[PDB]
Amino acid sequence: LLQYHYDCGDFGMQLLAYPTRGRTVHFKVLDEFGTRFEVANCSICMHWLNTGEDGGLIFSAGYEGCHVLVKDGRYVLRVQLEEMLLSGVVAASYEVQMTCPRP
Amino acid sequence: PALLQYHYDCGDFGMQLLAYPTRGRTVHFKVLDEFGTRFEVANCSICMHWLNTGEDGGLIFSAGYEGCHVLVKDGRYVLRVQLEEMLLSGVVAASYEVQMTCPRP
Ligand SMILES: *[C@@H]1O[C@H](CO)[C@@H](O)[C@H](O)[C@H]1NC(C)=O
Ligand SMILES: *[C@@H]1O[C@H](CO)[C@@H](O)[C@H](O)[C@H]1NC(C)=O
Ligand SMILES: [Zn+2]
Ligand SMILES: [Zn+2]
Ligand SMILES: [Zn+2]
Ligand SMILES: [Zn+2]
Ligand SMILES: [Zn+2]
Ligand SMILES: [Zn+2]
Ligand SMILES: [Zn+2]
Ligand SMILES: [Zn+2]
Ligand SMILES: [Zn+2]
Repeated sequence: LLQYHYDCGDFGMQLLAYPTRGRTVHFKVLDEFGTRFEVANCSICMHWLNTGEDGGLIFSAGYEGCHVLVKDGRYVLRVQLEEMLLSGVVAASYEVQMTCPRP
Repeated sequence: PALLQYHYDCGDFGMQLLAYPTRGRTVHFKVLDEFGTRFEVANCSICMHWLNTGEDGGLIFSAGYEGCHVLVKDGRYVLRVQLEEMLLSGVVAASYEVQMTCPRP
């Protein structure tokens, strides 16, 4: 159902999500112990949430952020997407693993 | 007519971006990341960027060198900023892109 796409850059990674009409998405970052971290506007962790000129939600994460790990020579970040109805119910949950090369 | 006067200064722990809008206009600052995303600037002490209006009409955007949007490129702190010259109604009269590099090349 949910459409999403992520890009690797030089200093960070970007995840674009386009939820169904009249739905919304909740972002949580996952550490290796399953904790879910809410993304906030002003924080030390070098991750952000924004809404584009279209209905899409942009998640930015710097490679040197909090929960970005190095595993087998690649930056890896796990993010959970909560597609949600206007009543507040979770319609679906998606887990995405963002992999990006590194020296 | 896009004649906004602005300049940036490099300091010891951060840099300052000064804009002097004319005719009762104001400026909103947005940081640009490498993916073209725009982050509007609000007071955030943990990200080390602040907004001020001097005793004169100038609008000040301060950014600490170790702030979260700030990158190191060729041994220099680099921040790419969009200036939105705005009327008090909220409309953007003009947009300027400035790349703040410190220390100066
Ligand atoms: C950041 O703040 C803006 C307005 O200041 C708000 O619209 C947005 O939802 C906030 N982002 C969050 C809470 O993740
Ligand atoms: C924002 O931060 C600056 C610098 O610390 C301060 O002068 C100002 O009062 C703060 N609040 C605003 C602009 O609302
Ligand atoms: Zn892409
Ligand atoms: Zn591609
Ligand atoms: Zn939630
Ligand atoms: Zn993070
Ligand atoms: Zn100056
Ligand atoms: Zn000094
Ligand atoms: Zn604005
Ligand atoms: Zn910020
Ligand atoms: Zn704008």
